Amino acid sequence: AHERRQAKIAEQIRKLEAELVAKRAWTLAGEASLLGEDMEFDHVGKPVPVVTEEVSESIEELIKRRILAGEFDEVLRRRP
Amino acid sequence: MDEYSELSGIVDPRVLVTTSRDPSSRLMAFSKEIRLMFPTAIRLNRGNLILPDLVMSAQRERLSDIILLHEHRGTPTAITISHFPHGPTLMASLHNVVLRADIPKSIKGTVSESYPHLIFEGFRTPLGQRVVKILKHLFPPRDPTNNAKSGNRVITFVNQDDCIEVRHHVYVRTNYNSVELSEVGPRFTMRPFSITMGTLE
Repeated sequence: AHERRQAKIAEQIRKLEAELVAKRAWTLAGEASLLGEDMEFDHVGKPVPVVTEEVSESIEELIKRRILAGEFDEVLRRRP
Repeated sequence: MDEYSELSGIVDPRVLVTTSRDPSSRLMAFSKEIRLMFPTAIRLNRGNLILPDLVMSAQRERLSDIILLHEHRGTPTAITISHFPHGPTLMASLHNVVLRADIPKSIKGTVSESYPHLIFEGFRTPLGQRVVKILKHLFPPRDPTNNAKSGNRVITFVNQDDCIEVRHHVYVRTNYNSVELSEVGPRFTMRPFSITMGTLE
């Protein structure tokens, strides 16, 4: 009677621990092995700012820089 | 080893783009512009399709990735990317969405669908490098020889704190030391919030 209640409590504890562990994995990987388990973050208390025209303009300058310097990040073909 | 290392650089990815059920006209327009970024992507109308039936068919046909676009009250709100056969799955929220027709100075005319270059800027953490790997492998590999000199299209991902600005441009090399960009769209901000090690059911 009192020990089936304990089963449900332990179920809640296990579920809360699983959430906590997935959040700690996210936090740790975002600091600079660390990429082997599920990770999540709840950004709840943060809005996302609008992107100013200044920022989009500097992105354009970044792109021109990369093109003229030949600095590209896609995967390159290889032989198996 | 990871989920990408065996085939990375050897095969072109085969990507499927789709939406939640009953998509708004805005979500449909966004899904076409998302599709256009990915030269080896097909787009499947969601119809009445049940997601487990969709995932199983894509698995059967040996597709490599699914991109699923979600919305709320008529606005695109999230993107789910899942790599086949067995993971990983990335989810991110969507913000500041701007379609091509609403971008000042966006190209008009046809967009050539050459294999694009990619630019990843500012992913200075293991989490950031994991996201780059997931995104990068949605695009086919390019020939390394004279790569730095060829091409005419680029998709750009710029990470600042926890958000990623995404852009899509064609360009003309007007001289050895000058380039003109023409923006294709869409614009949007992506904020990753989950990376799990498996796939969709």
